[PDB]
Amino acid sequence: TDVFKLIQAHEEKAARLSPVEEIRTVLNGSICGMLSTFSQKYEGYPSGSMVDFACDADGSPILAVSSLAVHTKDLLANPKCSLLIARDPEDRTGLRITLHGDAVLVSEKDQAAVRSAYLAKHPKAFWVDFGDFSFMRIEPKVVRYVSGVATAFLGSGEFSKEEYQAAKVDPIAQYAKPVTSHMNKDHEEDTKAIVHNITSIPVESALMLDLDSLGFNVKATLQGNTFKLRVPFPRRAQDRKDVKTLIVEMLQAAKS
Amino acid sequence: DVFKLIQAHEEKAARLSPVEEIRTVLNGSICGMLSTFSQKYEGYPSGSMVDFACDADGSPILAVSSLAVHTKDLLANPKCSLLIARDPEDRTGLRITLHGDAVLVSEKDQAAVRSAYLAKHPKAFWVDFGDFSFMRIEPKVVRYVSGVATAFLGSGEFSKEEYQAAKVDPIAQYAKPVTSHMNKDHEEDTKAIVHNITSIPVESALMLDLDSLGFNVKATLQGNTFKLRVPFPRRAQDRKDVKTLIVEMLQAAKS
Ligand code: HEM
Ligand code: HEM
Repeated sequence: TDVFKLIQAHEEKAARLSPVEEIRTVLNGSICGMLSTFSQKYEGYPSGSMVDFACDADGSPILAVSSLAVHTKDLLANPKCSLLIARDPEDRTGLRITLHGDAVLVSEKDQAAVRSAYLAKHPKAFWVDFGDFSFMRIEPKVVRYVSGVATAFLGSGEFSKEEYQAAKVDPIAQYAKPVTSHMNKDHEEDTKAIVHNITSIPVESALMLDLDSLGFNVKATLQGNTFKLRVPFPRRAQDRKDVKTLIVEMLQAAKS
Repeated sequence: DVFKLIQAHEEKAARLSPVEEIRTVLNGSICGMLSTFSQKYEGYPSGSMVDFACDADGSPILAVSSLAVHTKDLLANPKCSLLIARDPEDRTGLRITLHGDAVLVSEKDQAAVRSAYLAKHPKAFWVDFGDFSFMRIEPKVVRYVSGVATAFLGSGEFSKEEYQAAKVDPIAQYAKPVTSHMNKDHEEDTKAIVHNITSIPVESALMLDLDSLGFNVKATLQGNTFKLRVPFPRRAQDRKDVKTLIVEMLQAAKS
């Protein structure tokens, strides 16, 4: 009722990555998504499949495709495709990114950089060396996003190839998994106090979602309402240990 | 060798026919990935997440907002596909792709279609907003693939007529409550049944889904995870009969 307007005022103000930096960063941390192609076998229809991928240094998704797969034959007959990424694949209100582009076979000089980028995200994918597997790269044309579907907070927009490639991946997001886990399972009481302090909302619960150099996001519950809150750090975190120090300081501040 | 012992059991175990399995999984699914032709970016396909509900013929019903990108895609070109993953995070699971043509629902059909959708999305009050409409994807062809990166690889396709003629398994609707109550309160009962019927000593056995002929489990031995089909000694007739059959299979397991 009145808190849903208090949330809006906090969300509009809290420090966060710029839109293009957020999309570049979420894409770089994702490893799987839904590929849309033109169906080669069912002429006139599009087609979807689940694929693993890894962004190369430029942010271009790298795919390891079997010559036996339906989507591979699709891509060889028509390279124009799209890749749909969901930050939380079952969060109906999450960020959703669609990257449209053109699948191209990776050149021989690029095989080594591409193999390492892919294995960095899929360390047990020994099959990438099999003869029937090749690496393909989706060269972006446009990257579109939508977030907060079925909520008051809806954001959307698109970035050109040049805008997306020029953005830097946030160097702190890579530490997201260990920090959020250790905090959600052992210090969930600290998270709510910090959230309580900085948004003035008494939160029944608060689970850390993701993390970047400017702060972290949480899923919070009050009454029969669940919603997301941005928790900015008092200053930009410079490395992993710095993330830990900043949370301690923010906890200390709430005990005052 | 286990990976040959399990395979022999999987090849024999009673299970739904392929078309009945796909018809049943699709009818139990409520969300998926919609591929359309992009209206704004000519020549490219486009993807988005949608909620849906199958109507009685198995046709996915969508409630789409006129504000949404995929709606504008569908209004310019109704050809689309809907990708469903039975276990959305299992990379080796069954994956179903239904290709077809999205069509506006008639005024005579609004009420039946609205109820089929709300049966799967009971709190979706927004379907009554003015900018929302029901669309139905009329299937052309339904394709499936299962077991990517496993020994068990299955694939095939079904025409519209073949898919529509198949019946949804009437026992699968009870899968969620039955599997839950068994997984957290009687996982030891499940392990005895699986061991008895496959002779595999399993560290664990987790029920995944259920149908009138039996249920599937995720099982572990050593550092290996795999799926095993556990058929009933006979077809189950209703929910209580599912309970009745599981007791008997456990009783048999003591011996
Ligand atoms: C309680 C409030 C709201 C609810 C329950 C709600 C519900 C939904 C749902 C279910 C969809 C999915 C439509 C589809 O898949 O076709 C949607 C999409 C959308 N909504 Fe809302 N909505 C709410 C508030 C808002 C507000 C406040 C705005 C704008 C100020 C908005 C703008 C949009 C847009 C642009 C989309 C389309 C996104 C796309 O292209 O896929 N909504 N909403
Ligand atoms: C006789 C043995 C096998 C057969 C007949 C087979 C069959 C297939 C088929 C038909 C596909 C196409 C997927 C699609 O159409 O979307 C595929 C893809 C794939 N297979 Fe196999 N498979 C076998 C063994 C294996 C094994 C043992 C592994 C891993 C240990 C494996 C890993 C994969 C992967 C990762 C993909 C996905 C590649 C892509 O998405 O392009 N395969 N396989």
